[PDB]
Amino acid sequence: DSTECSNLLLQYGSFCTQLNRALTGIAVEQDKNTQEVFAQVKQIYKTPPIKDFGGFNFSQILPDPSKPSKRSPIEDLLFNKVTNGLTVLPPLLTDEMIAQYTSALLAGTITSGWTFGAGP
Amino acid sequence: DSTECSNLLLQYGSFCTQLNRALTGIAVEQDKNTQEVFAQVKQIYKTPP
Amino acid sequence: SALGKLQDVVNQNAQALNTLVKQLSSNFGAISSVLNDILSRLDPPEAEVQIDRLITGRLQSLQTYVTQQLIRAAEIRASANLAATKMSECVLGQSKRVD
Amino acid sequence: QIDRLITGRLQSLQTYVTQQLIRAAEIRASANLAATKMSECVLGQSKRVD
Amino acid sequence: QCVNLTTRTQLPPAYTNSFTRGVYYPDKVFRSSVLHSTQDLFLPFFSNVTWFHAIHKRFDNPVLPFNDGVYFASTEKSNIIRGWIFGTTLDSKTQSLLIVNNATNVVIKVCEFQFCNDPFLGVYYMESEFRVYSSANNCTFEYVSQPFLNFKNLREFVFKNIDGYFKIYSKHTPINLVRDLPQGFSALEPLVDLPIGINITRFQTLLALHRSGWTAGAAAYYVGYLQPRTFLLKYNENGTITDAVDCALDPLSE
Amino acid sequence: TKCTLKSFTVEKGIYQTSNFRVQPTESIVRFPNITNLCPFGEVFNATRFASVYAWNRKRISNCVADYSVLYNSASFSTFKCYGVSPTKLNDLCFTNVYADSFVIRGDEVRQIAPGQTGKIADYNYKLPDDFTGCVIAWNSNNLDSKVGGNYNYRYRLFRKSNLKPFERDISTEIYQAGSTPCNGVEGFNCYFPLQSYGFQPTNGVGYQPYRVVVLSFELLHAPATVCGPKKSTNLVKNKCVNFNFNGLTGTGVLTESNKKFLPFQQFGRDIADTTDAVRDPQTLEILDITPCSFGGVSVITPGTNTSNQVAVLYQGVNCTEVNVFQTRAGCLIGAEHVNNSYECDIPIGAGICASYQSIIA
Amino acid sequence: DSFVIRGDEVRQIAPGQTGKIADYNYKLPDDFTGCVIAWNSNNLDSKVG
Ligand SMILES: *[C@@H]1O[C@H](CO)[C@@H](O[C@@H]2O[C@H](CO)[C@@H](O)[C@H](O)[C@H]2NC(C)=O)[C@H](O)[C@H]1NC(C)=O
Ligand SMILES: *[C@@H]1O[C@H](CO)[C@@H](O[C@@H]2O[C@H](CO)[C@@H](O)[C@H](O)[C@H]2NC(C)=O)[C@H](O)[C@H]1NC(C)=O
Ligand SMILES: *[C@@H]1O[C@H](CO)[C@@H](O)[C@H](O)[C@H]1NC(C)=O
Ligand SMILES: *[C@@H]1O[C@H](CO)[C@@H](O)[C@H](O)[C@H]1NC(C)=O
Ligand SMILES: *[C@@H]1O[C@H](CO)[C@@H](O)[C@H](O)[C@H]1NC(C)=O
Ligand SMILES: *[C@@H]1O[C@H](CO)[C@@H](O)[C@H](O)[C@H]1NC(C)=O
Ligand SMILES: *[C@@H]1O[C@H](CO)[C@@H](O)[C@H](O)[C@H]1NC(C)=O
Ligand SMILES: *[C@@H]1O[C@H](CO)[C@@H](O)[C@H](O)[C@H]1NC(C)=O
Ligand SMILES: *[C@@H]1O[C@H](CO)[C@@H](O)[C@H](O)[C@H]1NC(C)=O
Repeated sequence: DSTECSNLLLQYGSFCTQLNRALTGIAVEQDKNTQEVFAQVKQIYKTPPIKDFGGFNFSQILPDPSKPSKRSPIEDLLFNKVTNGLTVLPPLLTDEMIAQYTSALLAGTITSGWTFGAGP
Repeated sequence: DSTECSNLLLQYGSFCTQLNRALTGIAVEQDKNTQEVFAQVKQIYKTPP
Repeated sequence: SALGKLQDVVNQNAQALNTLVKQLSSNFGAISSVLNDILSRLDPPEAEVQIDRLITGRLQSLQTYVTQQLIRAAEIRASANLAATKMSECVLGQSKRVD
Repeated sequence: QIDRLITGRLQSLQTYVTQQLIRAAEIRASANLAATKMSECVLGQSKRVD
Repeated sequence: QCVNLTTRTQLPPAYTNSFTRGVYYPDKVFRSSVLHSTQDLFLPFFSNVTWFHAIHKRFDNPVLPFNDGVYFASTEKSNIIRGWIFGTTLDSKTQSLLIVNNATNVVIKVCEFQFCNDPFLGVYYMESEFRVYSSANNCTFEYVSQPFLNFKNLREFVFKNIDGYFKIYSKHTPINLVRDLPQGFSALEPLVDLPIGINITRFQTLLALHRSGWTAGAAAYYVGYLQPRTFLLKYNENGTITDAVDCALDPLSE
Repeated sequence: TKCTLKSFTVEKGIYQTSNFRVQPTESIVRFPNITNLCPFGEVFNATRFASVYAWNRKRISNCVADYSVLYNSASFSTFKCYGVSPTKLNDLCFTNVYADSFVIRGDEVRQIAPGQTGKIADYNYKLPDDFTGCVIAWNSNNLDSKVGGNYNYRYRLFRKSNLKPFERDISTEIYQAGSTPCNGVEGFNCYFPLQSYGFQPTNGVGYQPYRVVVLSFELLHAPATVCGPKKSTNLVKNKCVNFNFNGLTGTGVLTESNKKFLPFQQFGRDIADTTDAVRDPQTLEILDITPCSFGGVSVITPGTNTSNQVAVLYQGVNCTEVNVFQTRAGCLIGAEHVNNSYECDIPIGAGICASYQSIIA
Repeated sequence: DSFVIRGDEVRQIAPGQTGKIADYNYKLPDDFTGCVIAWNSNNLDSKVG
């Protein structure tokens, strides 16, 4: 909050603009990375209510209805096992939406194989 | 070995720690690179005589 | 140690933030690291010099932090591109690429 | 005078560490490519052209 | 009034292990659930601490250096130890510090005391004997406070003199160990900060005689010297230091 | 946004434009309770004062000296301070205070000053030229004068040389004004140097007894312990104020704290060594110091070809400290929230996106 | 800017000086550009009385 410091800081030019621009580029780059990795399907596929897959069990990777977060047991375990002018911007995609994208990908690859990745 | 220089250098804080940590990260990264490239088999095979 | 890669990224980011905050406590050759103390204890002709020393030290620290942030951003971008490639080729199809 | 020498040498060391980090990133990319070639060309037959 | 004590028994002073004692709070800042690294005048872990006895006929009042700071431990029962003397020449030429704890209150005085060769207090079997100084001409600081105080009581004190401030740190511990220092950790709370502003290079322990000649009550004290070093202190959820690491003791702690 | 991007046309999207900080409103200066006052009752209100040859020197240490009580009194005729002003005495701090007390005549009050000449200055009480302190004098005809004559106050009338500063001469040796030896007997050319003051209640104001107390303030390399009373502003909570607690200053919002401090601890620090908890010195309560709500100001707009309507996002700032909608990303002003879900057009954050159809979020 | 001062006060006609005529008679800014000229005038600006 020092006015004199800011007045002296103005002598150095647009360093602050450069640093803010670089940080903004990194911040948008993280969201672009998340879009590139997870948002590869434009249809939200869902599994059938009856889990008859010929003996194959997918309970550990499909979302759990009992959990409020709508995550899989593996995803829940993964989330449990990971623990002055500075601000932290929230990610554009929240954890539940990323989990929803993974659920859509799992439903597509279980019910349709590789067909959904190449078309209908 | 100048003690006065080190005393003045301590005023600048943990720059030296950051530089050492970066170099240590590069040094372990080189070993990790060699491990990834060459150590792709866990059995040492030999040709027949 | 199964989830070391993500914990490593979280630790690196937190450590960088902690170092950047900690660098404010250094005076960088000035009499004090507190701007209020310099402004209240000295006349503006010498306070300008002390504030200038603090400004150049903090600016060097911030530029250094931004530089490693950009390098880590490049590394994470490469990892994310690899992850997107694995998502496209391993999940959405069957890959003949070995390993 | 010692402060001037310290800031000059510190700037030189920061420049060296920064360029070393950039070269380390380049070498890491090359090593990742080499590991990919080791997995796909040596440990199997690759259908990827060139 | 001064009295020579001529019934002492000649014996060399003993030595023992400091273990993990002598840690004090370095500042007045609350910290919770954190690990803080501080560089200050501390007592090294597992150091060689000098051991003095008071038993009957032992009466250990030697002349000891102060150096950068002094850690004073007391395995005490029945209240023999009463105070300390600080100074450079311990006479009227220079200015000296007096700390006493009589039957009522704790008195701190900074005066040019003409000290006796054997300063002491006395208990008759009530306190009716006080022979510490013969005169007090120039007094600059006075401070009257509350009483600070098998061996049953453990008294830890840390005396430091930096920038004209005399920092006294204290901790009182109930113990039941017969002869030596118990092995454990207890962080010393800061007791008082005094703006005495005097040069201190030598210190004296003040004891109390028991009269029924004289008899010395059973007591033992330990003197250790502080060195500038770094400690890693652990602060719990309640802000109390529960463990410490000497940064220069061994490679594991380093 | 046009000024920031240096263009008259702004494309559709979100642009970081400014920084929002809360301005401090009040100043809170809390120092410890004004207890343990210096014993000024035993100097000023003493039943008897000393003679000027044997002036009492009481040394005052380790307490709080409240000078406004003395300054605002109407009982003092002279309150002349040399080297320091009375207004800042109640703020400044000194290592020791020397209180010299004596009785002189009415006409001799002027001689208690640096650079003066007279019987009192040369032979009784000498002040240095580089003196820092205050000279306080008041009439004491009521107490120090009796109908028979009060001769309980002696002064030194003759000495061979002038006194040094802050010197006391209590010698009763016969002054030798002549070449002949006195031999200890008061005869011719040999006089006793101590002479009594005649104090009657019917005397003039230049001959009436005046009690003089001189306070000497010195600064030595030792830490200064005789400080003035530190005026404490009332505590204001839940607002972004400038706090000064026991010399630790800053700006923050002071709220109630559940942290139980130990009795010797005053301030609180986090991992990053920033002060986030403090103990109020006046009342022993714990206060959390939350930093004032600062954030980025971003302008959400479509293209200027389409519309000129804009919305503002205050990042990481709750809506109550600034079409109002609260998001996890921050407070959004100017965009109406709808319950329908569409594809993301302008990214806001935390799953929230904005579009133009008015601007909806 | 023309004036007459003492002999010891010529050091106070400068940027960044602490002094008496600097504060209450004539103040120079910190970013002052120009020249200060001083010369003795005891023969002209002084009288025996
Ligand atoms: C699929 O796998 C899940 C989990 O491995 C099975 O759920 C278990 O069912 C048994 C018996 O009903 C319980 O004792 C376990 O505690 C269950 N595990 C969990 C994690 O809940 C499930 O039965 C399997 N089969 C089907 C058809 O879903
Ligand atoms: C107690 O013993 C000490 C040490 O023997 C005495 O101190 C000495 O006093 C004599 C006086 O004749 C001095 O000449 C010595 O120089 C002193 N010794 C030192 C080391 O200073 C002390 O006087 C004795 N106490 C009494 C009351 O006699
Ligand atoms: C302590 O010091 C004494 C002599 O100074 C020595 O004999 C003894 O062995 C030392 N003890 C330790 C544990 O170092
Ligand atoms: C303890 O010392 C103080 C100060 O010298 C004195 O006022 C008090 O009476 C003493 N008490 C006893 C029991 O001697
Ligand atoms: C100390 O005391 C002596 C005699 O008691 C006196 O002459 C001397 O001036 C005093 N010094 C100080 C600093 O008070
Ligand atoms: C303190 O006393 C010692 C021994 O008398 C002396 O060497 C040292 O210079 C003194 N220090 C000060 C600051 O007076
Ligand atoms: C901290 O204090 C709480 C009560 O306030 C107590 O329950 C807890 O056991 C304490 N923790 C430690 C480590 O002493
Ligand atoms: C001394 O007496 C006067 C007269 O009653 C009174 O006003 C004052 O408060 C007393 N105390 C001091 C410290 O002056
Ligand atoms: C400070 O004084 C006030 C009254 O002026 C009192 O209510 C409060 O308890 C005191 N605080 C302390 C810590 O003594």
